[PDB]
Amino acid sequence: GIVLFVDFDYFYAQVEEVLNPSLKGKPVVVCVFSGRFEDSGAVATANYEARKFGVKAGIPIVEAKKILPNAVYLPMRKEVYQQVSSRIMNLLREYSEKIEIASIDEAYLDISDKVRDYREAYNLGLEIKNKILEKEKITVTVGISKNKVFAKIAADMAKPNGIKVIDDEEVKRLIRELDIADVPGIGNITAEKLKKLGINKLVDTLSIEFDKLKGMIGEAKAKYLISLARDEYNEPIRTRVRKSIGRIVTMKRNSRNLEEIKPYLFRAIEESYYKLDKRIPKAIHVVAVTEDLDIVSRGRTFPHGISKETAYSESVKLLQKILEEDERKIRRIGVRFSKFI
DNA sequence: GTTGGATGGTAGC
DNA sequence: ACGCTACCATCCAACC
Ligand SMILES: Nc1nc2c(ncn2[C@H]2C[C@H](O)[C@@H](COP(=O)(O)OP(=O)(O)OP(=O)(O)O)O2)c(=O)[nH]1
Ligand SMILES: *Nc1ccc2c(c1)Cc1ccccc1-2
Ligand SMILES: [Ca+2]
Ligand SMILES: [Ca+2]
Ligand SMILES: [Ca+2]
Repeated sequence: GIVLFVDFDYFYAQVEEVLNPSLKGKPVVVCVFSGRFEDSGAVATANYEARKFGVKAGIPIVEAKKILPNAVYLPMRKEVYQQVSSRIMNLLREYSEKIEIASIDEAYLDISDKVRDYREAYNLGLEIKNKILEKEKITVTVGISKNKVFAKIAADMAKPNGIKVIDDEEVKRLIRELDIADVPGIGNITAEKLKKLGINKLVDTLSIEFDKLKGMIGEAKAKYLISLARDEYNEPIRTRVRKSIGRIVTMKRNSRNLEEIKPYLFRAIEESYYKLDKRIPKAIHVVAVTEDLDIVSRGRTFPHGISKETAYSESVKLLQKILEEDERKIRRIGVRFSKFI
């Protein structure tokens, strides 16, 4: 079995470069008015002409400007990047029908029935990289291996404008050689739980007994890491389907006043209910982001679908429930809909 | 105590 | 990403 993972290089900035080639060779930074940094926003993506100097995703814009004060700072236009992406996914479909859209710029492909071995796979990659650049003028990185996870690590090693195959041997090498942290699904929090307890490779997970690993990172991550180290990881390429649609809005000032908050909450409903686009949810959750930036939520599932009026009415009840059960002022209010009929 | 689903949260991306 | 998925401990209703 063979998996090909495509990852679009610095996607949003790249798209902006395409929609405006004058920007090529200039440092380009795509900004978001993101969580922590509600003064000047944060870097969503930067091109390599900006990354070279350390301007990377998630750093505050106030810090970017200290590095590249003459760079181009662009508002992020997600709707544009979504279109372009979908056109690329279509191009990927013409190579394999078995595809898994992991995110706006990431897709897995099962190419087992398209190639005979890794030599031929590399060339398909080259063809794919060639097609995207041709049709969308976007450099992408291609990762090829025997499974999704390793295909992904491959692309991580070759970023940007790269291509890599991790053969069956190197897979065995990486199970012994690679830092556990660089495995997909392992972030800062989980790695601490592993680095503290002497687990730095995948192979280390075969040593430790299952229950103490379960009661530390969970049944899922445990089975997942065991499976990888044991070289038995065999997860099929499946179609992802949207499972929830939500929206969060920031208020002018922190509050606990229901009448002051209601309008922002209704804004969230209108906007997320519009997005449902013919889908009928059975669950509704209201989130509050509090003044200290902690996240709280109250939801309900119905034996039937939620009409926009039920959404309005239940929402108020859910936000009342938050207001009774949490003493903190609220900074952001939001809603999400799930369990579609 | 068990089973299925629901809840409010964690973690990663 | 102020958006989303998967997961988890716990809760809940109902129970031969
Ligand atoms: N809407 C939104 N998308 C974001 C934000 N930050 C990052 N993203 C998107 C753009 C990126 O493709 C991706 C960031 O994490 P990734 O590691 O998956 O990006 P990746 O290394 O694959 O390449 P990319 O960052 O272009 O260079 O998610 C944000 O604040 N808001
Ligand atoms: N980005 C984002 C948007 C909406 C929501 C989250 C993240 C988490 C959450 C939880 C409950 C309702 C809505 C949201
Ligand atoms: Ca990317
Ligand atoms: Ca990405
Ligand atoms: Ca990691």
